[PDB]
Amino acid sequence: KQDYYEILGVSKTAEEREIRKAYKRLAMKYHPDRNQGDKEAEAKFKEIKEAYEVLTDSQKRAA
Amino acid sequence: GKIIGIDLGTTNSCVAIMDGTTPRVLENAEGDRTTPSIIAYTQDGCTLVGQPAKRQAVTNPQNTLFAIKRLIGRRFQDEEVQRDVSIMPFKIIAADNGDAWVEVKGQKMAPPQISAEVLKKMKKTAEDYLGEPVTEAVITVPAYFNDAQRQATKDAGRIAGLEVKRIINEPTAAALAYGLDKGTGNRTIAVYDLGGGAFDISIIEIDEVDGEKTFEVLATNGDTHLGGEDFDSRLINYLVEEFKKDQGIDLRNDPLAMQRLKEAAEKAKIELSSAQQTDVNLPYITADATGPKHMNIKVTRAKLESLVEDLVNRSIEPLKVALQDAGLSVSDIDDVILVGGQTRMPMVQKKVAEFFGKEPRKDVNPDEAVAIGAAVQGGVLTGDVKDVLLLDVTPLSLGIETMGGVMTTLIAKNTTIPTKHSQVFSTAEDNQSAVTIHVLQGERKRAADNKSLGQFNLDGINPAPRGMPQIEVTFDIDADGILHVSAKDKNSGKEQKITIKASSGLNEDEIQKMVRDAEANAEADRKCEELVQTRNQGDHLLHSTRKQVEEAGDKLPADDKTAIESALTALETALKGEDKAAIEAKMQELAQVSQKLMEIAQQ
Ligand SMILES: Nc1ncnc2c1ncn2[C@@H]1O[C@H](COP(=O)(O)OP(=O)(O)OP(=O)(O)O)[C@@H](O)[C@H]1O
Ligand SMILES: [Mg+2]
Repeated sequence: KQDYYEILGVSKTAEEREIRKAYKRLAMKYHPDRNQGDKEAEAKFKEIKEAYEVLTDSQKRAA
Repeated sequence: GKIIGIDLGTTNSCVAIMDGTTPRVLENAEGDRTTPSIIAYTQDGCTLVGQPAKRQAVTNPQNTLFAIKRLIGRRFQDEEVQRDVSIMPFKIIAADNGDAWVEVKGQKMAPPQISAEVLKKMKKTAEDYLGEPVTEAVITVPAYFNDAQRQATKDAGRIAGLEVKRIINEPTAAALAYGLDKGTGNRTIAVYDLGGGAFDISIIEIDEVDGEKTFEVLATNGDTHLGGEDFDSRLINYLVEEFKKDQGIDLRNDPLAMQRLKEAAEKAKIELSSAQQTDVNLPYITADATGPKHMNIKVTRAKLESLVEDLVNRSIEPLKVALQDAGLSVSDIDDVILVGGQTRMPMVQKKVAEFFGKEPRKDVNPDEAVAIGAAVQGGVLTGDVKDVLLLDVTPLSLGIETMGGVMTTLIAKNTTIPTKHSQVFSTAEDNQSAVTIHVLQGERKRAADNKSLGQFNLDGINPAPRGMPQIEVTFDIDADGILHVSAKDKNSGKEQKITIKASSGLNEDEIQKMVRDAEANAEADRKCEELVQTRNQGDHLLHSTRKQVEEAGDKLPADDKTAIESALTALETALKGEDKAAIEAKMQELAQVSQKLMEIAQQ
């Protein structure tokens, strides 16, 4: 429901190379494996991934 | 506590731990860093794991289990399982629900129990080194393990009295074990793992951003039933064909002879990794009616290479597939590393090196890298290493069966995990009581050509017109790579209970019972260790007493000498047995009678 671009925090026109940099650092922050704490991080992380996956695909990004 | 790392191999197992900032592999009781993955059940009730089991296999063939990793999480009717059924010395049988089990002394036993014996040996080694109890471990599995196999391994870890924090894929563990040395930079590596039973290939990228290593798995492929055991099998078949050809005897009937022949065969393979020709030399291999027979067969390196070439080539195809999925070319691979004992064979190194046009690294220990990788992963889970993150993927596409037998992908292969995917399902007929979803893993286009995870039944759908209700189903893949399916009513949010039918694996009841039995076997094995030590004390007492008698000489009452000697012989007989109580009794009696001798000592 939340804006893809905004949860990663991107310019909305920045290129694939940058969104990958943002994904990796966000994957660091919210990975369950890293904190080990809770499902809350894994639930959030799964969405940061889902945004990284839709934005690297050219056609699905246009959508 | 501390989280130990366990490489649970098809052939050899290994445990490493995190000495603060520097992981180290631990030698077992016998002083070996690697423990054979063999499990024997003696007549006396003890349980042997590793080299002892390997020693007594010839006298207890039906109860010495090995290569259990090549049965875990599989069905009895699987093709490879049937082929192994004909081959193995022990009895493989179908379970009640169809899963592949083994029968030991008339008892039906699930692979997670046996693998749990091995795990228990690893855990006890780690405890002995640490001096404190161990309750948490990271366990390694092949990258290409299906869901049922991974869950089965996790269950084996639970039966071992272990809380499994993370199921790690072997090439990933080896990747970071290799990666801790390297500094800041970007690399792409191909991990080629060819062990005793499984083969994996993983393309992994290692980038360093702000002092934080990122190990991202770009692609993975492999074969969970291809390894050294099959090289062995090829050489065996050649030796049998030549023996039947030259002496007229089909050797495949004599199970003892087949045991000696597999031992000699693997020995010859390993010997041919560094020599140019060896001899398989087995005297008195079998007894004909006319007289005993012999084997003495020359094997060149070229002969072995010819015998296993198609097996080596079977491993090159997943390289192509994995490079395709990763979107890379051979020239994009910055480094290639070999893992697993079977990669020590010169031909494997040559074929891999010629595929990549590049020489694999030489500073990697294929026998110890996976385990140390697991230990480091445990460190990541605790917090002692904060500079590393691992992004693994699932190796198999997860889909459902639709009309016509075609399969429909919900989560494609090589998707980064953990991951979630939701989809809306509805009724198809008026007042449909329930809906049933067939969930499977694989890449084939027919549902029947894939691995069924099972049929999930959502009952209790109140009557309604066809297609009106909306039930959202959520498919989760955790960091272990294991599936968790939850359901929910889309509009309301009321949860929906799920009944899993036609599935595989153990359930909670089986698990609990087998945990209790594992504990009982643990106390029994403690008692066995006690008996060994007591037997040592008895032998020491025998030696001491006989020495003291000789020193005493004629200066000992003939009655005393007689009685002491009778007590000695009785004790020797008790020491040949397996009854601790009788041994201790005979020792006490011997002391009572040798009182005069111990008095004669007199400093
Ligand atoms: N010098 C050698 N030359 C050829 N093969 C070898 C050599 N040393 C060991 N092997 C083979 O390596 C295999 C076991 O290696 P390893 O311990 O890596 O497998 P594993 O990790 O236990 O099995 P898996 O990883 O498939 O579960 C054995 O089948 C053995 O025959
Ligand atoms: Mg291995």
